[PDB]
Amino acid sequence: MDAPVVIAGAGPAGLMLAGELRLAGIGVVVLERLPARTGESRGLGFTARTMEVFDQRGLLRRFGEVQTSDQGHFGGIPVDFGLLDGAHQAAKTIPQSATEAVLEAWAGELGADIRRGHELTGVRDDGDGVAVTVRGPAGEHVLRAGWLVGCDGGRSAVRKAVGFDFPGTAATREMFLADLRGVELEPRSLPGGMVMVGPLPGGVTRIIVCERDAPPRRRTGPPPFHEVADAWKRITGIDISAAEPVWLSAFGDATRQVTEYRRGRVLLAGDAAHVHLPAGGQGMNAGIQDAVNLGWKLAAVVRGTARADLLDTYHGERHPVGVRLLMNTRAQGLLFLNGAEMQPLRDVLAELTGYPDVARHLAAMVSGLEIAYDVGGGSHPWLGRRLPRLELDRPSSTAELLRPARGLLLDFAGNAALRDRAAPWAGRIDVVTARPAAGRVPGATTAVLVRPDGHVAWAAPGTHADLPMALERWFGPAPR
Amino acid sequence: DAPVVIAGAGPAGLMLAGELRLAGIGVVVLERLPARTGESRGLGFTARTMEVFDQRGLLRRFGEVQTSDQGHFGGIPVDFGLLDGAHQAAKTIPQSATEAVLEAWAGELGADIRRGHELTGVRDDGDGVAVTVRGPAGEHVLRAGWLVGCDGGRSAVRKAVGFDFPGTAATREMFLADLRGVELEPRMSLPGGMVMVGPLPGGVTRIIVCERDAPPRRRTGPPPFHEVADAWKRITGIDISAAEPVWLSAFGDATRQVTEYRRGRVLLAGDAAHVHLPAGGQGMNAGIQDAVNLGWKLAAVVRGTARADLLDTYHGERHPVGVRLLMNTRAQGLLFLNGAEMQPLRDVLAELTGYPDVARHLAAMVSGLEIAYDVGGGSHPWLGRRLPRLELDRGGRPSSTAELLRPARGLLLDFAGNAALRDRAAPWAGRIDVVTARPAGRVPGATTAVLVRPDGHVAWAAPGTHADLPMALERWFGPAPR
Ligand SMILES: Cc1cc2nc3c(=O)[nH]c(=O)nc-3n(C[C@H](O)[C@H](O)[C@H](O)COP(=O)(O)OP(=O)(O)OC[C@H]3O[C@@H](n4cnc5c(N)ncnc54)[C@H](O)[C@@H]3O)c2cc1C
Ligand SMILES: Cc1cc2nc3c(=O)[nH]c(=O)nc-3n(C[C@H](O)[C@H](O)[C@H](O)COP(=O)(O)OP(=O)(O)OC[C@H]3O[C@@H](n4cnc5c(N)ncnc54)[C@H](O)[C@@H]3O)c2cc1C
Repeated sequence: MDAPVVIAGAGPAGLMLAGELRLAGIGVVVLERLPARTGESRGLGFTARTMEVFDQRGLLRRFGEVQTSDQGHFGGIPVDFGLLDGAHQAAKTIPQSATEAVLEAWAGELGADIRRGHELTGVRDDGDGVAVTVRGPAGEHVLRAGWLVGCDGGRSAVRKAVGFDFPGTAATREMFLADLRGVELEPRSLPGGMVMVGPLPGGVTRIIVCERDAPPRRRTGPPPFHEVADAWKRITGIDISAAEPVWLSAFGDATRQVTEYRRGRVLLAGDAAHVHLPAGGQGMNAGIQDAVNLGWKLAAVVRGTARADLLDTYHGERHPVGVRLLMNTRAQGLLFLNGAEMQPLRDVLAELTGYPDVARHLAAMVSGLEIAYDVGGGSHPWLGRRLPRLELDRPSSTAELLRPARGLLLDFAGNAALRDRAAPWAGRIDVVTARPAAGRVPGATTAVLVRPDGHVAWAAPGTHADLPMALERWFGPAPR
Repeated sequence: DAPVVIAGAGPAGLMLAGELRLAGIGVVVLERLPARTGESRGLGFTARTMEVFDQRGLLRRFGEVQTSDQGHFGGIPVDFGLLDGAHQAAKTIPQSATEAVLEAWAGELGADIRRGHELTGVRDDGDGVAVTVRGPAGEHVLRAGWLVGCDGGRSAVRKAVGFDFPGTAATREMFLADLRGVELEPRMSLPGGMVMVGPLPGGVTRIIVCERDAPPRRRTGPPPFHEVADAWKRITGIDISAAEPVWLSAFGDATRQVTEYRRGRVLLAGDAAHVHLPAGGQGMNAGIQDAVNLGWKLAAVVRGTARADLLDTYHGERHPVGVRLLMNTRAQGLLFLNGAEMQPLRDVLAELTGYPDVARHLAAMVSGLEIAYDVGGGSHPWLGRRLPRLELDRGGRPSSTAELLRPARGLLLDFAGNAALRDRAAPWAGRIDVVTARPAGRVPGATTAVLVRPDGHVAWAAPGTHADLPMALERWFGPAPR
């Protein structure tokens, strides 16, 4: 055994997963094909939920001051996100290159074995372990591990070598993205195609080129600038061929998702599990959020404290999130790429987005705060959902207590009787008697059991199963 | 020869002819077809269309009409009951029956309806119109003050005056088949295309075939049934080739609208003015409602009582409505025809329909109750909008605003028995009816009086209208020395 867990890929997903595992004292080897981070800006910022999970690991202070923005929108149609509490899109200026840099520094200091320059070329499941063929700076060797996780992007080697079913719709077009230095472009339903224009920090202009009736090309592959410039000039009639390319990329509208996130001792996360239209503002957030769901569960299984059905909750909870992720990205794409044939439907929708019922509903889709797992029956509003950041009188917060990434039993009523019911699971969770003071708290909530990912598994009152059942379910068997 | 000539005796033509006859305007209607073909086409009509029929006492010519709060937008079910009076009506009554009601009503009102007469040309003589028609005898020329084109989407009148007809061309072809002798279940998202199945009274089944990637075809005749059956089987897997076809037809999704509803002394109404994807449930309702807007205004012009800007309010009011019409049908059409590539958008919208704000909005678009004309400034809720039917205490007799609007003359409703404002409307006596009556209340706020156009829309109301009553009266019912 070279490590309990091997992760292929050091993007946002793999790096977050490595951090989540290391927090739980698990040994993890990360295989990254690239010798360094690309430094691609890609998307700017991340959703409210992603900001919340960073805060749960004390990673927010590492970005400096982030700027919130309730200026959200859906498929080009402007929507107010302030109508739903805390759904504000955030970090609108923080590029993925910076987020990757923060995460890789975080994983490394935690003891992640990040081996850059190593490419996964093969994998077989021994049933009781996984054999991983690797190509590194010396040559081709073989690592073996308890579990393999594929966080190796949309072209995932792991996915193909294990034989995951990857259904969906193929690409119907090609689009261009270009960050440009040296042109004055104004932030804009013309024929020939659609175009988006926006500014970036440091005098950089970001353009999106979606020409009408453009064919989907398999790329290696950064696009040649002149090909992007001619596509642009064909649509807008503005010559930009004398600009300076900061970064160019080509992408398709292909959307696919693995039928199962788990095959034996091999799991998938991020773009490896779900691929979709990159310019939709959800991908990185989905990969980081997949990693936070799986990390503490995979950790418990390795330690042997987990119940036999825990690891399967990764697929159980995250696959529906992925389905809804593809629906969201596909729907927004239609309102974006298609020309005037989609305009009447764009208009009808634009007439509905003023109604606060609609605004809140669309905001919850994008922010990712609508995410609600099935964790059992109960009338409590938090059950299966994220625990919102509460500030506790003890001077700590729920986000701060979740930094070690262990389960929390929060005791608000100072009840000695339920603290004794939790006794067998001592060492697996922390019992914290404190007073909520932030503090959106429903009805007469006296206690709440919080999963390491921040999701509420149980809550008094309003949960069918009682505390010992919820504890056994999410934190494993304990002789009683 | 004729004060007005209408080309076409479908819903738009017949309704307009009736609206003119009510005003005493002599009108000749030209219909190329010797007899009705018997196309059921659509079933039922919208709430607003029901309301305008009630305004002329035409509802009881159908029998009893059945309302339904079960609305739909692009297939997605919507509760129309959340908006008062927006219920779909007559869901069993075919357009052929509605046409038959309107023709008898026109004929009894004195309308000169000439079937077997096809319009072939028109020159606008600056102050008159010369119409060339080929009837039973042969070619002959009619001279008229006004020619209204209600001759359908392939309007000969539109093409002969040179209206601009901008829009989008057809992208596909689709079939309609009224069949007998097949047991077919109504569906509740296939590849190869989509399909609709619905029952029709008389054990007749109605199917819509929309095969994926079918090329648009311009054909004058009906499609052969073997072509509709082979498309159907390609999509569903069910063989219907042994069916008996009542009616077969083929349509495209071309949507165009004339830039101007009026060119000199030639006007357009119905599919002549705006064509779209027939699957939306709006066309006939829009055509009939165009005819109601134009009729009384054109009558005022013929009688020389109209203000010089009244006739242009036909284009002014009905063109934007026609734009909404193309948006509505096209948006809905996308939620029907496109296969699994539209499904994510269908799903999202389906989640929103449950919100009463949304349901009410879509219900207004489809029912026609959203229609609001710019008639002037004011904070009064009814201003420029349709006057809802109000039960009234007429002296000591029960009445209704619908009943009062039957003669198709303007109304000044006095709720508070005020004879001061009853003298402000004195000059326009013989043009409107001043009615002192008491409504239920249903009236918004402290409404004391309301001026109603012959088409049912409120032109002025006290309080909450910037203009004065004499100003509003001059604007809609003509100049009067004072
Ligand atoms: C132009 C653009 C704009 C975007 N904007 C946004 C946005 O605003 N918001 C948002 O949430 N998302 C956005 N995204 C999507 C986001 O960038 C990706 O979804 C995110 O990177 C996915 O994380 P990942 O770790 O799973 O995949 P990856 O980032 O691709 O990480 C995969 C890593 O694994 C490595 N790898 C691949 N194969 C192997 C192998 N065989 N062996 C070893 N290593 C391997 C790769 O080198 C790579 O570094 C955008 C994407 C694009 C292209
Ligand atoms: C399959 C189908 C289903 C539909 N379902 C619905 C529905 O559920 N609800 C709804 O509101 N609408 C529906 N519609 C639309 C509705 O049928 C039309 O919009 C409606 O007929 C428009 O009325 P119109 O008078 O302007 O046109 P038309 O009904 O077509 O009348 C035009 C008349 O002018 C005559 N004409 C043509 N050329 C000449 C000429 N040169 N000289 C003299 N006369 C001429 C024609 O013979 C015809 O009688 C449907 C349409 C189709 C095709």
